[PDB]
Amino acid sequence: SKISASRKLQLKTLLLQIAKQELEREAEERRGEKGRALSTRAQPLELLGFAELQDLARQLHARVDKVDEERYDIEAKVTKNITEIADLTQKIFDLSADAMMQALL
Amino acid sequence: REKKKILAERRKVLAIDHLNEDQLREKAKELWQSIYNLEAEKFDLQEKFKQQKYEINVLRNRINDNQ
Amino acid sequence: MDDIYKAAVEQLTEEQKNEFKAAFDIFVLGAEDGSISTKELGKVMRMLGQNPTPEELQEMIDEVDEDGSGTVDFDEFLVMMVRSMGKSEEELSDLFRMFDKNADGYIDLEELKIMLQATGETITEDDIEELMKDGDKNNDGRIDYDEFLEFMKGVE
Ligand SMILES: [Ca+2]
Ligand SMILES: [Ca+2]
Ligand SMILES: [Ca+2]
Repeated sequence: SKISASRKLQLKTLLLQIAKQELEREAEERRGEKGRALSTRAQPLELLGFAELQDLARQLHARVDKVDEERYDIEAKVTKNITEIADLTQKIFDLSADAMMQALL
Repeated sequence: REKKKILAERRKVLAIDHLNEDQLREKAKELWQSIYNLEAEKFDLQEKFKQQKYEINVLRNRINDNQ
Repeated sequence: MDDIYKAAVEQLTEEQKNEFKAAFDIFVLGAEDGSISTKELGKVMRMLGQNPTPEELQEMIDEVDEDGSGTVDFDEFLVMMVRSMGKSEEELSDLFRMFDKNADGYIDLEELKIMLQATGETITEDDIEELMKDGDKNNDGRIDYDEFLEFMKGVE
């Protein structure tokens, strides 16, 4: 080999060493992406007039029934993906020293 | 005039259209908390959906090449 | 999983290679070719609180027999020693996506070179060469998911 296997192993270890860091960096990006997507989709509450304060609480109640349906539809898509992933993965799978050194020396 | 439509919209009336202004204060709060928590579940369910399309595509490449 | 043992063999302290050579010279006391056959590996195994069969004995000789002479010499003995001194597949899959930047499902040479430069260590023309032809075990200029698993065996 053109290089030592000790360097070859040292380079492989540094490749995963940063690939992990890019993954945690990716999680921090996704954490910020979520908070931004939540300040847009869930504009926080702030106050009212006892009469026309209610028609917003009525509007919130109708929102929950729609949000959870949108949450169900994307969930059932993730659920069907789990079925295919496990199905696809099923298809492809088919295709002592220290105790001696002391008892010697 | 639908039977299941009239009954659906009544869920608001039975839960909101009847009581206090001081309870409506601390009831409209928990109604937003439920949306925010469901909007958070929807974000994470969307993100997992993106990763599965990559997971599935990589599998479609492996199943083909290994044949 | 092979060239991870030669690295451990290369980084053996010359004070460790001395103890192994000393224990190896007791091992082979009374062997014609001065090497560990089945008699030598037999005695020290049954007297080590074990009792392997004559067939099962050879598969430990042949596991590190890069000579084929049915006898573990000292250099093969060091590999035999380091074999008894990694990364989960589920975790290596999550990292396989970080290499595949264009998200096509393979690791071409350009994606490997970008990761190598991002290591901060000085990369050479020969580091890039040997690494790619080590991972790409059918010479298609890319490393599919199944090879990347074989590529990262036991890597910390
Ligand atoms: Ca030999
Ligand atoms: Ca790629
Ligand atoms: Ca390949």
